[PDB]
This record gives sequence, C-alpha cells and structure tokens, in this order.
Amino acid sequence: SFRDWYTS
Amino acid sequence: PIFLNVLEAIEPGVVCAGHDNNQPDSFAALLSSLNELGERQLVHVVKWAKALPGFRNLHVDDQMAVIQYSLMGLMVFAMGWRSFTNVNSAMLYFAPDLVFNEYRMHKSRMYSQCVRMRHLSQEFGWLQITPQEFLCMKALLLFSIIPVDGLKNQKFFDELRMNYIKELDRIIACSRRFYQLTKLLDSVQPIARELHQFTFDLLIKSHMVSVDFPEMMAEIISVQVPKILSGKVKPIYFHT
Ligand SMILES: C[C@](O)(CS(=O)(=O)c1ccc(F)cc1)C(=O)Nc1ccc(C#N)c(C(F)(F)F)c1
Repeated sequence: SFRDWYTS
Repeated sequence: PIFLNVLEAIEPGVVCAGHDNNQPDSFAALLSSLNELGERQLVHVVKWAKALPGFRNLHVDDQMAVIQYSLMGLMVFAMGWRSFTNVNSAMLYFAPDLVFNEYRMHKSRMYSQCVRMRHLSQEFGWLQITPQEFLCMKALLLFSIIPVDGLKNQKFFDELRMNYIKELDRIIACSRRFYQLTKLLDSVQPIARELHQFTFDLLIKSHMVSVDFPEMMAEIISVQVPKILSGKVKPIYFHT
C-alpha cells in the first residue's frame, strides 16, 4: 500500500 | 554547479496542513492535523527523492525503505529551516496554517521535542547555514538511516551516500565547517527518534485519545517505525 502507491 | 541546480529545482514548495485555526488548541485537533500534514509531506518527499541525482540506481525496495526510515528526520530538518527563514526561529513553522507557539507546544504534549526542534532551528542562523548547504545536508539525511543488516543492494547505497558527502565538501570549499555541519546533521537523529517513539505510542492508544491517523501513515507507523525502535534500523551517525 505504501508499495502500491509508490510503484503504481 | 550541476548538482545544486538540481537540488534547487526539485525542492518542494509550501505544504499546508488543512488545520482549522478556529477550533481551540486541543491535543486531538493538533495531532490530527500533524498526522495529516505528515502524509501531505510524505507525498512531496517521494516526488523529491525520485528526482534526486542517482536515487533510481537503488533497488526499488531500498528506495521505499530509505524514504520511510528517514521521513521523520527530513521533515524535522526542513521544518527547522522553515522556522528560521520565515519566523527567525521564534515559533515552529510546521506549515503556514499550523504554526506552533509555546502554548501549542504544550497542548501537543510534545514540548521537550518542540524545544529541541527550535534549538535546531536556531542553529541554522547561529552557524549561518547557507541555502545551498541546507539543501545538500537535507539530501544527505535521506541516506542516513539503514537496517543494521544492510539494504537489498547495499553497494549502490554506499556509492550514493559517498557521492552526496563529496557534494557537501565540493560546496564547503573549512575542515571546521565540516565538523560543524556533520554535528548539526547528527543532532537530527535523536529528535527524530523521540518523535518516532511518541508517534508510535500515540498510534497504539489513538482510539482512546480521539487522534486520527491517515491509513498510509498508520501502515508506516506499524510496519516500519518498530524496526527502528526495536534497533533493527539505525542512523548512520558521523560522531560518537
Ligand atoms: C505525529 C506525526 O503526525 C506522525 S506522522 O507524520 O504520521 C509520521 C509517521 C511516520 C514517520 F515515519 C514520520 C512521521 C508527525 O510527526 N507529524 C509531523 C508532521 C509534520 C512535520 C513537519 N514539518 C513534523 C516534524 F517533523 F516537523 F516534526 C511532524
């Protein structure tokens, strides 16, 4: 979710 | 001065907190805006960092980690600077709509840390920090906290840190300026650590005190910040 938002 | 050109060009602008300055300074109100401001600043720190010279050379997972670990410190250091250049250190300029005077410092239940942060702010004027030294130092803070067991591609990190230390010397050029500023950089970490502890404790007991955390900041606080508080993830101090 930080991950999803960062790499989106 | 190519490296500094870039630092100046990517530097975030003004971030407001969205705080209602007609409600009275209550713990829950002040901290709910601080938590919101924290998310709003994370957004800008991400865009900033992705545009930094060499940052994308890092493994993607290490990019994400380094931003999450160092976020507190980056925000503290930039806030100290704002407090200096805007209000000459009289109050803590978290944002244009969230300026902490003495009373707010008390109501936030973070007074001792607040007092450390305005000391830091004073240092900016005392040492006569230049805008260009501030920027290079801020960019170093991104590369100043890492897992004791290292990152996924640790060599790319070490290269990068090394090159940002060199840029800081290309800018200083005396031995004594390096000593003052490495020392200023180190003083960020203890403050960030206390903020981290305070933020963690507050999240755990947040339902009780009516404090509101944005989702992403909750995840960060619950997944990344304990790595730091449990000693798996430590600052890279210059001194002691
Ligand atoms: C209490 C808290 O809201 C926690 S948070 O912002 O959610 C946060 C959460 C996780 C972190 F790793 C760092 C910060 C916080 O420290 N907010 C906050 C917001 C803005 C600024 C600024 N400027 C700062 C400070 F660094 F300056 F203290 C702190």
